[PDB]
Amino acid sequence: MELFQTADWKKQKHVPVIEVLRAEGGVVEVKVSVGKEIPHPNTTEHHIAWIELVFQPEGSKFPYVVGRAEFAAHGASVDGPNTSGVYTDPVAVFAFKAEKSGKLTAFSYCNIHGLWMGEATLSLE
Amino acid sequence: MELFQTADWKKQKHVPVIEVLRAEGGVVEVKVSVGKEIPHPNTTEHHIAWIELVFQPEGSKFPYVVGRAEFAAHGASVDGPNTSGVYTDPVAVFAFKAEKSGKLTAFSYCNIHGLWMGEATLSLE
Amino acid sequence: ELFQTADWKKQKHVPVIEVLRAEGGVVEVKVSVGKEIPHPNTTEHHIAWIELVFQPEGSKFPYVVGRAEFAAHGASVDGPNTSGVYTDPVAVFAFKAEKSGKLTAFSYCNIHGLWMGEATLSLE
Amino acid sequence: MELFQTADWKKQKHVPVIEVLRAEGGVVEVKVSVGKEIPHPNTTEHHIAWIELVFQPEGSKFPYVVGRAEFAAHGASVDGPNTSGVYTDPVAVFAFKAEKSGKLTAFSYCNIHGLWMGEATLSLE
Ligand SMILES: [Fe+3]
Ligand SMILES: [Fe+3]
Ligand SMILES: [Fe+3]
Ligand SMILES: [Fe+3]
Repeated sequence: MELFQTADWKKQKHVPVIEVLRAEGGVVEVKVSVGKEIPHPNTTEHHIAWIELVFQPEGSKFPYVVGRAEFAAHGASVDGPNTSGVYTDPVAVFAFKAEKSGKLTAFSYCNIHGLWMGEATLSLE
Repeated sequence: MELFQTADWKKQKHVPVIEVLRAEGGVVEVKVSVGKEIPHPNTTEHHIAWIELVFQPEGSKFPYVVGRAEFAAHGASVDGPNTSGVYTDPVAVFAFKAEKSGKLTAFSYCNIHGLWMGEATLSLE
Repeated sequence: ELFQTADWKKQKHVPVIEVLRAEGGVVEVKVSVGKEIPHPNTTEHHIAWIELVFQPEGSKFPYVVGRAEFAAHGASVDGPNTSGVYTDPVAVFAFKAEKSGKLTAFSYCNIHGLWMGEATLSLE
Repeated sequence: MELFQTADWKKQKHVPVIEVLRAEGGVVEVKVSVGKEIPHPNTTEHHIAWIELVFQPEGSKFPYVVGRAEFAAHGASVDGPNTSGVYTDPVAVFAFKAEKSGKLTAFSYCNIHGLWMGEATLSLE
């Protein structure tokens, strides 16, 4: 009974996609988004709420949470749902220092379609 | 008396700095960071824990939280403080649909130096 | 100012701070929005979070104690207000304090902006 | 494997413990804590950062996040680690409405001992 669903991100729009933008000299930038190939809805009633990034350096006994991004605006206003003109898209950039290569894991949440995860390898050298 | 401290970011390394990077297809990309000009420490004992971004479109009576970024790694491990080699930089990028100009406000928190605020204008026309 | 501190005629948004206990520095604080008169909780209108800050009397800086997010507002694949799961905007923060001082709570309504409440923590 | 470690909370104090305080007239209150019977340390260098509660109603294909509590103070101050006098206990109370019984899952995080989970049944009637 696994809560964190996984799939091919080219076929399933809910999967968080991890992209290593740079990993030069211990300086790391990692972009994570939901709906890269197929866009996910972002309305007052249906949206991605957050992405969390976890990094486990090779040989490390435990993983470390790198950070978490909340996407809080989804068009709600006093004029009703989907009227504010403000919608936060589910994409986040995490910049961090690291001394070793390791494993990246991302988790994301859709308010109606449950929890999701994805993985990538971080190579420094 | 205010909880939220403000200052010249050229002199003070705590003020969150707001940078509007791009605006295409109805989406705006806003980078927020602490320590852009003068790096704030990131140790187990002393670090920026999060940044939160708020946007109030012109003509809107209320502001909207766009999002929040937590910076969760600060070097802690079973081997002691500042030993994990993983340190999350206090920088975030928020992408959000916006249709109007208005005011951006960013809040940030240092675990020992209290709460901070920065402001900028989003100009769409 | 972004942080509103006074309620309207019919709608209460100001976070209410209650010190449940405080013996020997072992402290429990309940923060709520709309405990007497409920604030709406729908997909379209809800309190999203409460954050509690504490500044001990001698401290130059305040500390965040904690933050509670209220994440369920009834949305499901069957549509809004069909999940039957709705998180009330109430939190209990338990913490150690060695000194008296000032409590500040912040909260956010997704359509009614940002709010601030204040109370004193007295240990003796 | 899985990033979320589990165990008998009586033997492993990292495991989040779910206590259903009430579950009567649609009205549910649930206490979740780490270190219920055996306290987990709370120091600047080593502490529980957050707990997240998840609920999946019987017959619901997807789980829902009920809420998330962050425990942000760990004694840090301008005078050094473990000097502030302010430490947030990793205990949270989630009050929520439910229409059906189901499965509660809690997630928690220790800054040095990785990610943890616990489970409990919610019976309404
Ligand atoms: Fe979805
Ligand atoms: Fe600082
Ligand atoms: Fe409201
Ligand atoms: Fe631990």
